Formats: sequence, C-alpha cells, structure tokens
Amino acid sequence: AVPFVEDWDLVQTLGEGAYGEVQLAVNRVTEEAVAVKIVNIKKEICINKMLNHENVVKFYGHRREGNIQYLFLEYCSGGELFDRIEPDIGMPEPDAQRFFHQLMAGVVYLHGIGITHRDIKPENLLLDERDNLKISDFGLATVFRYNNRERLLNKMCGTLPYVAPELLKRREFHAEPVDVWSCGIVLTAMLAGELPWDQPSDSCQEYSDWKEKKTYLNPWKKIDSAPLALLHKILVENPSARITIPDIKKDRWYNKPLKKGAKRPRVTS
Ligand SMILES: O=C(CN1CCN(c2ccnc(Nc3ncc(-c4cccnc4)s3)c2)CC1)N1CCOCC1
Repeated sequence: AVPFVEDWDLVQTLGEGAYGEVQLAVNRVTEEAVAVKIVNIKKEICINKMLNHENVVKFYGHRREGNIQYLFLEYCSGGELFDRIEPDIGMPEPDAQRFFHQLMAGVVYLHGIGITHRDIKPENLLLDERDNLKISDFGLATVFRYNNRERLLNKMCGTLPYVAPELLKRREFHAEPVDVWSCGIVLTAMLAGELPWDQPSDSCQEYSDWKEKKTYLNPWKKIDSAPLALLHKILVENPSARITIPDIKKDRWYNKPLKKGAKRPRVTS
C-alpha cells in the first residue's frame, strides 16, 4: 500500500546470544520499534506462532534469507528484569510482587496452552515502556501437553541456579513444577539481590542449609516472613509436594496489598 512501510533500520544491539544477535529495528516510515532476532529455530518459530498474551513477548513473523533467519518480536524498551535487581539488595517488595503477579499470569497462560518455557530467569523477563513484564526467548521451550495428554520431560534444559532439583536427580519429570521452581528463584533474586545456590544439589552447602530451614542465613534473612513463607512452598524438593500455580494465587503474600498504581498526574485546590 504505502511505499517504504516494509523497511526497517537496525539501530542498536540488544544482545549477542548463542544463536546470533538481537537488534532493535525501527520502521523507516512509522518509527515503530521491533526486536529482530537474527539467527531449535524451527521449534522457536512454531512455538512463537501459538503465543498471544500481554505477559509474553509478541511474535510478528519471520523471514528466511538463505542461511539467515529473522524473527520479528515485540520490543520491550524497559530492558531486562535482571537490570532492576540491585546486587545484594533486590528491589522494593511492592515492585517484586507486581512483577511476580505478571510472571504468574504469563506462566499460567503458557501452561494453559501446554507450553513450558524451561528457562525462566531475569535475563529472559523483559519490561515494556510501562514496566509490564513479558516472558521472552522460546528457544528452549517445548510442548508438554498435546490432545489433553501430558508428556513427561527428560531433556536437561535451563540454567543451573534456576533449575529444579528433579532435573538433576530423576530420569523423567513433569514440566509445570520445573517452571514454578524457576519462578521461585526469580522471586528470591528480586527480594534479596542474590541467587541462593549454584545448583539445587545436596553437594551445595547453601541448598542443604535451605532444606534444613536455616533462614537466619542469606539470602533468606533479607526476605520478609510473608514472601519467605511463599518461597518455603515453592522451593520444595519433591515436585509432587511443590505448590502449584492455582495455590500460589491463594498465597497470603501473593494477595497482600503493597503497591500503589502508576504515578498518574494530579493537582490541588
Ligand atoms: O536506557 C536504559 C535501559 N535500556 C537498557 C537496554 N535495553 C534493552 C536491552 C536489551 N533488550 C531490550 N529489549 C528487548 N525487547 C525484546 C527483546 C527480545 C530478545 C530476544 C527474544 N525476544 C525478544 S530484547 C532492551 C533498553 C533499555 N538504561 C538506563 C539505565 O542505565 C542503563 C541503561
């Protein structure tokens, strides 16, 4: 229709991953911003075409140019959740709760359509212009439910400090408690500004201390009793005993009023 509307200028590097790079693209005509992932890949596109939710990075389409694959994705101007976490501090509890609510909304959605992300961490949770959280990077994602039949997972996927202990100890495991666990590690990072362990193994002193309930130690001593009680339900070694998302939604801290709405303009007299 309108000339030049299909032209995008690649203006800045957003990250240089394993596959390739992510560029910020700006439309020559409209100045609309999109993230272009320049490159597992066939599955990532297939999974992305299934996604439509306010807390999931939108997929606009893809184009193949010989050996190069281009994925046009929602640009999140707020960057990574990772950058909002102050090292050894975390962030204000109300901000962490709001991001946690948004993360649960995204995960409920994905699980509802039978998709597991398998690599939830603050580097993959992006923020838009209004600080709304969006789950990104479906490179490691997979279908765990098809035709209402659950498929047990067996592939070692994810990032060690975020990974659930059953991935390291069992041949097969249910997909959903694995994503719930990584969400608990994200919550810990938001509230304490540190990861509790290198990996959830009995060989990890920090992991053993957590199972022994030594909450007078870091990162736990920095976390208020209400969010810490939720973490005691999420970070449970037995995935069958671990809290499910419907129950996280019933948690006392999850439902605690803490955060005021966005700073809206106001005047007096
Ligand atoms: O402007 C900023 C923050 N910046 C830091 C860089 N920002 C970044 C960095 C990386 N990525 C993004 N945005 C993205 N949107 C979609 C992305 C994406 C990537 C892979 C897959 N699917 C989607 S990445 C945004 C944009 C915001 N600063 C002020 C405070 O000091 C640090 C710099």
